[PDB]
Amino acid sequence: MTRGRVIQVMGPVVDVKFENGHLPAIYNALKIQHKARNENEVDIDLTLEVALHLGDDTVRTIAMASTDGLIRGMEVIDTGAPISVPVGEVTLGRVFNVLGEPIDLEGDIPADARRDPIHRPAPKFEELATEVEILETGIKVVDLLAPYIKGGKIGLFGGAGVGKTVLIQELIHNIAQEHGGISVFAGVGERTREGNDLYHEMKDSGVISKTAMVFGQMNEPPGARMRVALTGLTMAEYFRDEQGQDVLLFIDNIFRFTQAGSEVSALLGRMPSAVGYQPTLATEMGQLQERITSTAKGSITSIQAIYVPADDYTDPAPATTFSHLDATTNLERKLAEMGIYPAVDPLASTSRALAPEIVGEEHYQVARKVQQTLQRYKELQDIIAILGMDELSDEDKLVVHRARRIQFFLSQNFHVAEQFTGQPGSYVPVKETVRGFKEILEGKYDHLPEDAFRLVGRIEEVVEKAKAMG
Amino acid sequence: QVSDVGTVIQVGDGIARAHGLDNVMSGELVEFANGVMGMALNLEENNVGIVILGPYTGIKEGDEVRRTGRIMEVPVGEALIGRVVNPLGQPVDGLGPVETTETRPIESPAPGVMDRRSVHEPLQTGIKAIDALVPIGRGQRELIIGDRQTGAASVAIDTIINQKDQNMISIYVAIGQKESTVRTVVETLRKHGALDYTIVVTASASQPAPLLFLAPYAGVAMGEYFMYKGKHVLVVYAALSKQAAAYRELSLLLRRPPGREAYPGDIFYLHSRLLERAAKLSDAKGGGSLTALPFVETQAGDISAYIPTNVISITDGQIFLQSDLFFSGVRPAINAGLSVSRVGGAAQIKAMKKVAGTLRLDLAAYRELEAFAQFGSDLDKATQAKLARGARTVEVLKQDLHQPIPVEKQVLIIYALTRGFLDDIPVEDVRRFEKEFYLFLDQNGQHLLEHIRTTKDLPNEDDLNKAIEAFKKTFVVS
Amino acid sequence: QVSDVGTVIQVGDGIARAHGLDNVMSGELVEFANGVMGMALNLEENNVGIVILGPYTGIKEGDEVRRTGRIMEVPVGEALIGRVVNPLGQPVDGLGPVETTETRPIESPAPGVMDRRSVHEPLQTGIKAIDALVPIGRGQRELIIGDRQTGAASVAIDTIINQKDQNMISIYVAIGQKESTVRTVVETLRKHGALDYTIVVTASASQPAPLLFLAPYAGVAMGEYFMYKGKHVLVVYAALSKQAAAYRELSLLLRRPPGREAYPGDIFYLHSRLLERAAKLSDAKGGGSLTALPFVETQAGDISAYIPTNVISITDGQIFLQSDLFFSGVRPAINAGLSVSRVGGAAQIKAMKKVAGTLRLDLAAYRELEAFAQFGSDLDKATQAKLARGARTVEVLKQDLHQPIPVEKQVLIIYALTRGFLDDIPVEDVRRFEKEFYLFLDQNGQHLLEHIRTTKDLPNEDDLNKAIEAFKKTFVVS
Repeated sequence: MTRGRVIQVMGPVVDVKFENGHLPAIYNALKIQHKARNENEVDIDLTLEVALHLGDDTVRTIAMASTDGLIRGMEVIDTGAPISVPVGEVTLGRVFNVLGEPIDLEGDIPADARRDPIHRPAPKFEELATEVEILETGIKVVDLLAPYIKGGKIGLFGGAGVGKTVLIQELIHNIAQEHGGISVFAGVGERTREGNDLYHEMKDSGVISKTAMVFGQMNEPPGARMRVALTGLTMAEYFRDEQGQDVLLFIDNIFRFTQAGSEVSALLGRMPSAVGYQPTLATEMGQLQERITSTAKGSITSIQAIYVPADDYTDPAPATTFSHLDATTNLERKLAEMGIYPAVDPLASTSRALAPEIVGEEHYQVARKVQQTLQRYKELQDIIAILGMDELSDEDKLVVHRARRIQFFLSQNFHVAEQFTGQPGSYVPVKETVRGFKEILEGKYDHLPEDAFRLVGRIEEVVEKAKAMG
Repeated sequence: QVSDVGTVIQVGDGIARAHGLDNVMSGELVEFANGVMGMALNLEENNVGIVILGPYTGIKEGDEVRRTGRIMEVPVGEALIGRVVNPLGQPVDGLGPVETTETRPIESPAPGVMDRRSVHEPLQTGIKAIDALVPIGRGQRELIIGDRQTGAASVAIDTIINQKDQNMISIYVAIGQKESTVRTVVETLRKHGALDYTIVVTASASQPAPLLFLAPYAGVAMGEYFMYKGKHVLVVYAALSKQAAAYRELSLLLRRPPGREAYPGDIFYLHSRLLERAAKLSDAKGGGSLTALPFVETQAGDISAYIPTNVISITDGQIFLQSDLFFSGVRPAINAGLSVSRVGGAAQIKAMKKVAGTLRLDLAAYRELEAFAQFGSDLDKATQAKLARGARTVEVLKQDLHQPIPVEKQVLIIYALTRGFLDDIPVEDVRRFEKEFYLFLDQNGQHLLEHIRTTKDLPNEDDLNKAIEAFKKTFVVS
Repeated sequence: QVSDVGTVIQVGDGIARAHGLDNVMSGELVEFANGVMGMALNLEENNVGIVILGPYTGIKEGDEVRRTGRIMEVPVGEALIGRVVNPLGQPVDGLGPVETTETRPIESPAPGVMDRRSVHEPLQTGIKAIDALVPIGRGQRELIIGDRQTGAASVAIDTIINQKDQNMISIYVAIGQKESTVRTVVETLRKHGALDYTIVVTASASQPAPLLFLAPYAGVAMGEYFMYKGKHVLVVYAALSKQAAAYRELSLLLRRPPGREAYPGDIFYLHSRLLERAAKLSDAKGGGSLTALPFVETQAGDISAYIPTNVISITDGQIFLQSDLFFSGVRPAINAGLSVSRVGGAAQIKAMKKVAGTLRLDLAAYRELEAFAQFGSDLDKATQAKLARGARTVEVLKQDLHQPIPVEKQVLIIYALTRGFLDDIPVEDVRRFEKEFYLFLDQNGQHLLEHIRTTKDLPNEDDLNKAIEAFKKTFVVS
């Protein structure tokens, strides 16, 4: 029967015993609710997930919270299914922990709401899309140099104080406005105060009206710090399937997900792999990433922040992550200091979509020309800073002029920054931005001052602003 | 209580442990109540160590395990061509079931020392750089090693496409690749029309480590059927690195002691047992063949790593791809410094052999003239001519995506490059020159193309020269 | 049925295994037969792994073990101020017992993400370098990492003393320090008169491992009381590395499976659970705050070790101390090149914010050109100006021990240095210049000091320039 009792407690790992022939299947969830029968006890409410069968009708589980106060002999209730999380429009604008219980003070979800299992087989071979598509985000730099693929994974590098949150907000807002697609944020292993500040920022900017957030704090046990990513993904899958609309999924940190996996595996007791990581690192990463695909009637595109340990690009976790990535954008302090936003690197960033078979020969040629011009400008800057522009020939002076114009034109205004500037922002289509960049390359607008290329977006706004100062 | 049918005890991380099954043999196939197949590895005194080939979520302690009476088998047949199957041989593309009648054991002895024979026939890979510097025979086991995002998969698809008319079956085995990537690959193969003579075996990342580990053996077992019947086969493993990772995970789960870089000591045997089945049989055995082109993924271009060393020891030769030249959009560098085909050379036809030597010398010279020699204009001896000719060679060595060049046009363009006919046209027009050159040969060079196709030897040098000169006259410089 | 009693089975190295105690809870408090306290860690099917909290030489196998029913708890209250207490809550300095009337569990949930508010108030340490470059705001957990003999305890003591006037209550937690050093620290604190608002928690190196493991938790639990009463608390740990060592030893003794560097699997969980209880509560909770300044020691500046890496990832920023600079003589030898504080910017008053940036850029520019100083061939107008400015700024940034500087005088001297007014004073007299300037400001700058104190804003620039000009005129060059 469903009733089972505890026999062993070792830190976060707990063991249960059931009547023979009624053992729960793997990955199920066990609920423990107890009332203090006397003063030598403490009320406990804990949820465990089943991991291993040790035989003898015993089960080895791991905990999702503190295990203090546990007594050998408490009743254990089996739910019969993996962790269930509410899905639907009710999730939007709320903050959940790993178990689907709201963290904010808006109230509890009604019990009748539809819920879905966390663990789920990946979509079959048949349902996948047969061709590649380009996600038009409306941010000039990314849709020019490093395009995003519908259903692909995108890596995002950069430290603190660089505008990463601003870029996230702008991406969410643009995607919502121009595609009717919701977005989901999953803070795997975040700092609590940073998460709180991000929540406040999003609420003030008003983006939060079309998003759902899941937070796993760094003070949580490894079980929760592993399952938060999966619960976010299963939140997004409902919108992909039932609604049939393109969705955005963010992951605050995936290296911490791998680290939590390693810690839980060490607790379970398996021998460590190469650098102490769990042996099952590759398959765990696969079972996570393989559900972020693009099917015949929807798509999920993922923006994942990566922190490299000890700055080693050959470490097993960065290697395993990079085995899946489709594109990379890099955020740079120097571009931050200059009055340029979103301060994304135009050279370090790269993509797989940058091919004539996908974006088109014209787009590819314009992008390559911009790349080489910027590289040449970077080469000349070092000598020019000591020698002055005098030694520069006429052709190199023209190159420097065009490179400065291009580099300044790469910046853009944001709907987010309205609260601090008043500029209504812009959403620049791919065709318009590539045409404008080609025309600027042709030298048609070389007579304008460089500052006319600052924070406009579309090419028409450039001439309008230039006329504005006259 | 009859003990010819087992009973589960422990389940965890894809490894069960059944109790009973007295008449089971090591390596037999066992099927659970759910319908999931299983391997039997260890036959201990009481229990039996079972490895699960599939989803182990649904199998619970106390379930019943049945015997099948067959060792590890895979369905093989002519009906399998054009399909996409998992390593167990079950279709995954829909399109109905598969009608197969014969099977072959996964583990089979490789051909003996007397059975093999020296390889002497070419394998037209449709890539000019490969067919010029690193030729591949029809019995070789050539490694293709490089970093990620270096067009290695692209090379695989071109190699498979180019066999449209050489009456050769082919098999593409993908290990640990993304399902979306596999779907796009299947789609482009169907678009170019190669699905009439190919078979794809897939094992994505979500699939369990046992399947990842078993896929290549299934692929080569499928190949061996045609190989022994007497045809010619080409097999392209995708990521032996990921297969090794899966085997390492399986070993560490089975509580075996690791070695260097946590790899168990059995990894070399695991790779050798797989690769050693690729050999060219004698005429007495049937005249078959089986060539393999496994890939390996490196980090930061480091050959010193354990798996690269093992595979380079097993293989006949390696083809290195350089990451830095991939940025310039070129087909990634076929680095002639480290590339070598020890078995090859005897496979090349004499027509292309007559020129491969001067291409190798020219490329060596141009690559040896580094940026220090490129600097300044003090290099006024024959070094300027060497640099110009080397630039011509480098420009002509590039290729487009999914554009196989037949060997006849390959040798024609390469001869025209060597004999000075390209020393005048600026390096920016060489590609259009090549294109119009192919068009000119298509419209007029039927005699030359037929002679090359029939005799595998160069035509009259004078006739070839005069045709090239006529094309030069009819050409227009931009 | 033995329910609240049990018998010992094994003893040794502070680890005891008892039989019985079936109704014990994990993490409970257990009293032995002779009065030694103990906490139960592991609950197995037949034995209860107990950890001994004192001199364990007096326990023989067969001893009676009793139950208390109380989860681990520490005394807390206002009576603890000005006492030296071991983690268990007992005084080690004589002077009678304590009068704590309320206790709380050492393990409590951290404040939720909906009860926290962005940090917006300064924490005045009184050290010019850190206060100008890497500011600390109340509610921030900032890590001070440095090698041995680099004045870490010096900085800790200055920032503890400097809180004399403000409303802060400071708690100093000593882990693994020598009892002699602890005694001297207590004496210097008493001499400076800080003992009227501070509590010292000590766990010497001679104490058993569990006390070292428990000290930080006892400190944090003591602080949380004044948290939730509505005050502001500052807490300092010296050796998170030594606490990790003690926990590793305990886990290894209790036969728990090891991980990296033989550390147990949950060391990161331990550190995060300890540190995440430091936050700035929202106004609904009363407005309390608790800032933590853990210390980590690296051998030869190896920040690549497991514990330093984990603490760096957990905390909000690093303050680097340089052994070479400390040996050269620079006090406190802050490596401003690598130190970072993500909270900074909003943690400084406006008066200091208006001046910090220029000095920061000046230091950044000078730091990269330190090799130019060997030769006078330097371009004088830019490079030599940068060298002179950098030398002057460094000489200003030097400081002595146990003399905190008020923020008004700090910003005064920083403004004077930034505005170029010190380019004339010889670099070997700047310290005397600074002391005399402080004396002169105390003489007649009281109006500017009061304005800065009451508005957090810069005074009138004209009057400030007039005053500094007057002092410059009245100064004598040596």
